[PDB]
Amino acid sequence: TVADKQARLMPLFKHLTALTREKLPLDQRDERLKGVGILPRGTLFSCFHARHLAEATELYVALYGAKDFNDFIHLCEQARQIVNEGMFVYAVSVAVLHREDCKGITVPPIQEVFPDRFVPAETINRANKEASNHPDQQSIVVEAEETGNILDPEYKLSYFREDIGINAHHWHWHIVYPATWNPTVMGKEKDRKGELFFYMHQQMCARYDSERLSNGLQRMIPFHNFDEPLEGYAPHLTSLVSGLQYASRPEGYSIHDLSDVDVQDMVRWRERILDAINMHYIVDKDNNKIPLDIEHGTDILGDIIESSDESKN
Amino acid sequence: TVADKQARLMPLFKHLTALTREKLPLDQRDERLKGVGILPRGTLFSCFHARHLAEATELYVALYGAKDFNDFIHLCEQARQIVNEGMFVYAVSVAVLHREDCKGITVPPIQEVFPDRFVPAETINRANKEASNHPDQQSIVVEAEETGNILDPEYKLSYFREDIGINAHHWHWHIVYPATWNPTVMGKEKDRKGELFFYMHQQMCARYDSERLSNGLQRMIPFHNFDEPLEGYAPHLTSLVSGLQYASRPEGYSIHDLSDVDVQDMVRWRERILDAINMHYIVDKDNNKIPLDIEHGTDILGDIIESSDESKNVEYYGSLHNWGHVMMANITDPDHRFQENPGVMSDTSTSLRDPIFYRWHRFIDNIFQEHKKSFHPYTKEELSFPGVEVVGVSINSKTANVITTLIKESLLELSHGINFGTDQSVKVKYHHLDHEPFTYNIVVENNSGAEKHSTVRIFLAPKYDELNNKLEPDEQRRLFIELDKFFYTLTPGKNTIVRNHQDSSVTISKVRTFDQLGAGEGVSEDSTEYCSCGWPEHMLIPRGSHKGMEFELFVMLTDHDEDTVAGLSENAVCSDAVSYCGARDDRYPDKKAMGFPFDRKIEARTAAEFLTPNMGLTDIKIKFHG
Repeated sequence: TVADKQARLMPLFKHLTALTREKLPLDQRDERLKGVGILPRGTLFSCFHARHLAEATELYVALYGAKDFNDFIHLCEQARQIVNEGMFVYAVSVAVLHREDCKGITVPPIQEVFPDRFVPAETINRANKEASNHPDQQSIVVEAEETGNILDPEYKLSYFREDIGINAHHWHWHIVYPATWNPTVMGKEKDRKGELFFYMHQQMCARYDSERLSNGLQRMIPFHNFDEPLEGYAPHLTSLVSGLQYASRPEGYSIHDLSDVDVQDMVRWRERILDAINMHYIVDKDNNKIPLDIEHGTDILGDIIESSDESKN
Repeated sequence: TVADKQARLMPLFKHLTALTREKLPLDQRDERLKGVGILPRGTLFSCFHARHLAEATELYVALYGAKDFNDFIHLCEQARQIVNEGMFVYAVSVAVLHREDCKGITVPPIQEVFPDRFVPAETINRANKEASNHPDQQSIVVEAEETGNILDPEYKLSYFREDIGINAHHWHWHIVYPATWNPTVMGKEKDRKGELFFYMHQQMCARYDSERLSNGLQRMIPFHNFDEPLEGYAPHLTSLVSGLQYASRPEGYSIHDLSDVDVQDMVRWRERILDAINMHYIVDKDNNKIPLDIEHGTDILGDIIESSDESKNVEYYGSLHNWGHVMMANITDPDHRFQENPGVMSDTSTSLRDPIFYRWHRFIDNIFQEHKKSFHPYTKEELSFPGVEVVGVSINSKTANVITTLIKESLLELSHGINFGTDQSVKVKYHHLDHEPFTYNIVVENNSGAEKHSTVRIFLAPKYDELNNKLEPDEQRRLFIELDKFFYTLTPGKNTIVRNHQDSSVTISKVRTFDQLGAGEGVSEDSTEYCSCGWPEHMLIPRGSHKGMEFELFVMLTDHDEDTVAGLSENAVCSDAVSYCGARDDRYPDKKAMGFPFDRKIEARTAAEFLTPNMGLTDIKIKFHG
C-alpha cells in the first residue's frame, strides 16, 4: 500500500551520515555510481556549483530511470552507501517529487533529517552531551534561545533569517525546480521555471525588506559592485557528519578568484546579460537571436541568469 | 479400526442430559459402580469441591481399570445412566485422554456438547423456540450478539472473558491435569503438574491484564482481603438440563461461611502457606520438613495451593484455591436454603467469564510470587548464551511491525448438545477477536565456529502503564505473555530465523468439530487435549487499540543443549501446544522455569538495561479495526 511505500522511503532518509562506508564486498557493484559520487564527503555538497549539480543530475536520472518503485528503492539502498550524502538527499528528493511510482509520498523532514542545519551548535552539543552524560530513557529538552551580547542590529532580523520554516521552504523550492532539470530526459517540462525562479527570489527579498522596515532599518542595498567588501556573518552551525562546521565570515572582505571561476569572468556575464536586455534579444548557441518577448522574456532571462540547463547559451 | 472407535466414543457423549433415567434394576450387579452415584443427576457438578472431585476420581478409576476398550465402553454406557452427567463427562474425558486403548480418539466438543454454557440464554431460547415454532427440516440460524445498553465498562473485556475458545481450553486443561490425579493408581505421574497449575493460571491472568490495558483499564487487583465485597456479574447462561441457570451475583456482597467451609479456614490455610514459604520448608504428614528447593519448590507449592491429591499435607494446608471457587460460586446462597444453583465460578468451562476469577487468581498468583521472591535473581551467566548475538527482530504483516486485530463472526452448531428435533442444524452466530497472520524474522550472529542449537523464546509486554510510558521490568514480569518457544539450529555467521504465528507453541492449531470427527482425519489420534487444549489462535495477541497500542516484543535465545532433557518417549503427538499444555505422556520439554526469564525479580529500572546479548526488544504496534 501507499503506507508501506511511505515506510520504505523514510528509511532511505535515515542516518544519511552513517550509511557511507561502501558496505559492498566487490565495490564495483554499483557501477552506475563509480562515476557519480566523485564527491566523497570532504567538502560539503553545493547546490550552486556546476560540477556538483552535474553529479546530482546524474543521480536523479538513475532514480527516474528506475523501472519500478521496488527497483527505485534498490538503487536508493545500494547507491546511497557510495555517493556523498548531501547529493543523495538532493537526488532522492527530486526523484520522490517527480516519479509517478512515488504517487504515495512525503519526504522526511529536512529540519528533522538534518537538525544541525536548523539549530545552533550549542544546542546540538548540549543534546548530544546530555545523551551521553546520563544514560536514561528519559527525554532531553534543550532551549535553543541562548543568552548573548547582541552588538549587531542585524541580529534583530534573525527571527526572519533564522526561521526554520523559511530555510526548509527554500530547500524544497529548489527541489521542485532543479537548475539541472533536463526536460528531454524527463520528458516533462517545468512550466515557467525561469520566471518562477525570478518571482520566488524576488518575493524573498521583498519580504525581507518589509522586515527591515518593520525593524526601522533601511531597505537592503544590492551587491552592485563586486569590489566592495562583504559584511561578516557567523552561522554557529556544526555538521554532525564529521568534525566540521560552516566557516564563518569575518567583517570586510574584498573579492577573490576561485580556481573554478574568476570574478572578472563573472563581471563579463553581468555585462552580457544586461546587454541583451537593452538590445532586446539574446543569442542562442546557434548564433540565432531570440527576442525578449513580453510573454517569454522573463522566463528566458531566468534560465540564463540562474542559470539552468535551459539557458539558451 | 480407530475410526470405529471414534464413532463409539461420540455416542457416549450424546444426549447426556437425557441419558439419565437409570433403567437399572440393580447397581449391585455393578460392583464396580458401587462407589459412584452419590451426586444426583440434575445437580450441578463442581470441579472445585472436594466431595465432587472424589466421586469423579472414583469414576475415572473404574474407567482406567477397564480391561479393554470394549469393556470401557460398556461400563461407561452403564455408568452414564446413573451418575450425574457433569461428573460423567469429566470422568470420561479424563479416561479418554489417558487410557492407551483410547490410542484413537478425540472427545466431542465441549462447546458442542454443552452449547448452553457457551451461548446466552436468549439464543438458546430462540433456537429452541424456532425449532418448535415452525416445524421444518430447514436450518435455523441465530445471531448471539444481541442489542443492549452497556453501563458497565467490564463489558468491553467480554470479548476475552466470554470467548468460546478460552473457556474450552480451561475445561480441557483441568482434564489433562486433574486435581484428583493419583499417581499410584494410574502408575504414571504428571510431570510438574503443580508448577504447570501455577504457570497456566498465571498466564491467564497476565493475558487478561494485557486486555485491560489495551482497553485503557488498570490492571486487575488481587482479592487479598476476604472481607471486601465482590463486584457482581450476571452470566445469562441457562442449563438446558433442568429448569435452572447459573445464579447471578449482584454488587457488593462479602464472602460468607458455607456449611462445608468457614472463611476462617481460608484465612488460616493461607497464613499457614505464607509461613512455610518464609520458613523455607513445608511440613509433611509425617511431620518431616521438606525444603522449598529451587528446583522443586514451585511444584510442591502448586500441589498444596490448588490443592491436589499430591499435596504433602492436606489436613494442615487445606485447599485454598478450590475453596475459593466454591465460596464465590455460592455467595448468593451460602446456606443453600434457597436451593439455587451455583454461579459460573463452579465450572471450569464457565469460570473465566466472571471478572472475579481474575481477582482470585491474582491473589493465588501472589502466593507463588512470594515464593519466587525468596529466590535469587539471575546472573548474566544464567541468562547469556555466549557467542550468540541477536542483531534484530522484525515482524512482518501487512504493515511491518504492526499487527492488526479485528472481530470475526463465527457459528457454533448446537445440534449435538441440545435436542434438535426436526431441524438439520441449529447454529448460533457469535463474534470473537482475531488478528492478521504475521511472521517474525530474527537475525542472529553466531560467533562460534560450530553450529549451535538455540531455543527461541518470544514474549509480548505492554509498553504503557496507567500513568505514562514506563518499561519497568519488575512490573513487566506480571504482564509478559508468551508468544512462542521453539528450537532452531544456527550455523556460524549470520542467520535469519523466520517463524510464522500459525506455528505458535502456545496455541491450538485446530479443534475438530463432531462433524469432522464423524469422518476421520489424521492429525493423529491422541485425546481430550487433541484439538481442544492449547490457547485459541485468535487469542494469540491482545486486542490493542485503534490508535495502535505499543507493546514490547521480546526475543531471547538460550542454549538448547542445556534446555532439553534426554529420554525416550513417542512419535509426533500433541506438541503443537507445548507452552501451556506440555507434551503427551512426556516430561516438560524445557529445563528452564516456566516463564523464564521473567519469573525472578529484576533489579533494573528499565527493561532495556536487563538485556543481554542474546536478548532483544522490538517495539511493535497492535491496532484494532472497528
